[PDB]
Amino acid sequence: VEKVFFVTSPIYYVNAAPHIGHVYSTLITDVIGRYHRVKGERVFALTGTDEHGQKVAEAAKQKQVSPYDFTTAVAGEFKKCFEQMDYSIDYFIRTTNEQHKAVVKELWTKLEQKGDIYLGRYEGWYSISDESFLTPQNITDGVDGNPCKVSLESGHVVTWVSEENYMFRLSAFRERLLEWYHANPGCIVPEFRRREVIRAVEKGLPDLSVSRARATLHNWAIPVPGNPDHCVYVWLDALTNYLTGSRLRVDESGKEVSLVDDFNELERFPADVHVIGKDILKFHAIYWPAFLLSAGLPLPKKIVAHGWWTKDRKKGNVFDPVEKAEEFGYDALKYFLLRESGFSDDGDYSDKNMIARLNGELADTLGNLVMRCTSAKINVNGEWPSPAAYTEEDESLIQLIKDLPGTADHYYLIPDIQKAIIAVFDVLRAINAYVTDMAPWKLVKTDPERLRTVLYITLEGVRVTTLLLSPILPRKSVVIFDMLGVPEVHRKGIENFEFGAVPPGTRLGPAVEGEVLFSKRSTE
Ligand code: MET
Repeated sequence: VEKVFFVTSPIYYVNAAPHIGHVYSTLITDVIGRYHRVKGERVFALTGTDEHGQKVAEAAKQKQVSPYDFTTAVAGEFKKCFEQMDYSIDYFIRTTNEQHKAVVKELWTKLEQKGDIYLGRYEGWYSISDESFLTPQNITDGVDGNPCKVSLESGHVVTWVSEENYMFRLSAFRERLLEWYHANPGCIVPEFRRREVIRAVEKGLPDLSVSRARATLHNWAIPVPGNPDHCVYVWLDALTNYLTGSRLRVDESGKEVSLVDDFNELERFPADVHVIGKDILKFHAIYWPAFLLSAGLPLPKKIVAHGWWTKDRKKGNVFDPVEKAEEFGYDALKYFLLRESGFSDDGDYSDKNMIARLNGELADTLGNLVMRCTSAKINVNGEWPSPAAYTEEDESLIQLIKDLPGTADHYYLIPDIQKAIIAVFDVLRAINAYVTDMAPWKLVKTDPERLRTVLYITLEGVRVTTLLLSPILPRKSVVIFDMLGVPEVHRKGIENFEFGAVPPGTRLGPAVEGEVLFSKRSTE
């Protein structure tokens, strides 16, 4: 059924400035979003900041500033960061928003009315930096430089907690979560993280503390309805951002104008894809579903958990994203982060490797190809020629180009953006090979009729590969299409995934004396 494609990033704690990693998480959200928009679908990509809680309040206290002023200042830093990265996110949500607060209270009330929240105690370990309850099996010894306990997850300092808290009956949802994981084998990606979650829930689930004593949080939280002494767990608050996002009417400015009663009215909920980091799996794959199940809400379709940490600066080389983007280009940096990093994440992010892939792939494979097929030397009429008869070699390359969109489509749907990039560049490599074999520079004179067929296939290969690379290189793809002189209408739509969609006779865009699409960086 047609609904709005809803893709989300996590909302980041605002205890410290934005850094790489927030950027990576949001980039993944932005690319998935962008790709569905080139497919012609309706999209709503969501991002933002997690502003309540003990972690954030104690960061604000440690800088001698009011939480109100602090959450706002850092929230601003994130927005500026994401503006300057040239994303295309539809809305930036803050948990301090008053409509957000309303949704949390509605969601809470439903959980309670369902008979799934009881007054209890939590006596156990807690990681303030992760806002995470941990069992004794998940802690160990470590340093402050004093002897203390630390979380096995993150290595952050853990503390004992003994509070009367409101408890959520998570243990009641073990069997339904297990049905869900199995009946929908694609709900968690990558597959090995799906197996991790299933093992965790198979071992058993305790109930979860969903409130905290107000003293503990420095009164920087959403109050529990019907009990001002308590505050809603920062994570239940935080996870509710997705439901709140799905219910906000937003204007062209990006300001929210209205909170609708029923999520169905905007056709966004539930999320089609939640992009998260490996460090926040349990909240999304265990807790969030259980809350949704309790309240009677539809579950998300997919949670993709990438190989990075969502939130530790220390981690993995020192790497400012805006500084790099000015050093290497924004599109190029995004390409590199997406190409280099898989799910297990064994990535080499050195300037050596960054230069290798820029020079090698972007310049020599893609850049090269675009200049060859638009050169006054080769393309003397500066147009899309009409092709003659196709040789078997021609047809071998045409087939690859024809098959590319189906293959790239599947990868983006996984989603595995790395694999989709590899698939497109595999075709780009083939096109270069074809072009070397055919030596069109010689054909201009030898055989003009042959050059037409070869030039046409090259142009159409370059077009289609660029369409599929457009969620990754949004600014450069526009330049490419301008050089090829592709009409705007043909720059999106599944219709334009088809080989031959730009007709012969189309005129190439005008050249400039100085322009180069990707400039090779100093050899070091
Ligand atoms: C609902 S996603 C919340 C993520 C968490 N606040 C973090 O920054 O890691």
